Amino acid sequence: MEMEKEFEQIDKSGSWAAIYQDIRHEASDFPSRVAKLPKNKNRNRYRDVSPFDHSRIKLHQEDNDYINASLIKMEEAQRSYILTQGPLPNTVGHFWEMVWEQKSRGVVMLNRVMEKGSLKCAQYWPQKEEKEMIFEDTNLKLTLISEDIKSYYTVRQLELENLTTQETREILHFHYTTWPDFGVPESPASFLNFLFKVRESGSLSPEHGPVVVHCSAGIGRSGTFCLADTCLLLMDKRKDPSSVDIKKVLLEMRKFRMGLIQTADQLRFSYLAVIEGAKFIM
Ligand SMILES: N#Cc1ccc(Cn2cccn2)cc1
Repeated sequence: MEMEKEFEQIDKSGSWAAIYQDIRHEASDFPSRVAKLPKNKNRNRYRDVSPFDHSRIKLHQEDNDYINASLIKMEEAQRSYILTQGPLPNTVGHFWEMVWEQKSRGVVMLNRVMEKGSLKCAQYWPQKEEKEMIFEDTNLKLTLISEDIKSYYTVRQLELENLTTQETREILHFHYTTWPDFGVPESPASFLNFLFKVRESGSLSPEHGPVVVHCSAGIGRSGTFCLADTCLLLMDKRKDPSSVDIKKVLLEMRKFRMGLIQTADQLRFSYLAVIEGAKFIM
């Protein structure tokens, strides 16, 4: 079926939970043996969220190459994304090592450091120009260059230096700051505006490594971001945009990382975002 009318048909029939459970039943199951080794217990935020072995990002280190991060490679859309968990106190150095080694231009953050009165990820970037951060385990230095605070999101320019080679790079930090503590946003308008700002920066383009995107677990909000981007790109590329099937795209992405889209409310919100976004594109 088309999307917008499939949408009204699920709303009128109140079957979002049943649609979402079908997706969960059909989703791929692949091994995640490296993630479950005992030496990696403090590298995982949640015991039930792990990268598959076949698509995990490897650090270029011979001691321990493990990080909770996956490469999502979308062949028809010609887009790649790295989805990862919010960094932990003992993985902030690994996180920036990955950004460096994978040649990423942008980092997309979809959570606040504290939500619901608890810490959802480490404070992994510097907050003042004159107070830079040094990650001694991976030999990197990170400096805040500039910051632009808007009503729904903040963009920061960062300088990452490889202290071993003295090479430097500019990284863009796109921080969506207004996703609610409970539920999903009422309108997709600010989320779509944010996605277009990431796109306009070049961070999603083939002349760079894959964008790094995260929330707390790296599957819920993060899944919504890449599902909406990929669906809109396919609607631009194909002769028949109404052939784009959001459930099929989601199942394809779940071949590369488990659990993408965590609730039926996130699924409905993803439909809403693609539907509204397709009107603005033209
Ligand atoms: N000055 C400067 C500078 C250098 C590099 C980058 C990003 N990049 C990753 C791999 C090659 N380039 C961004 C700014």
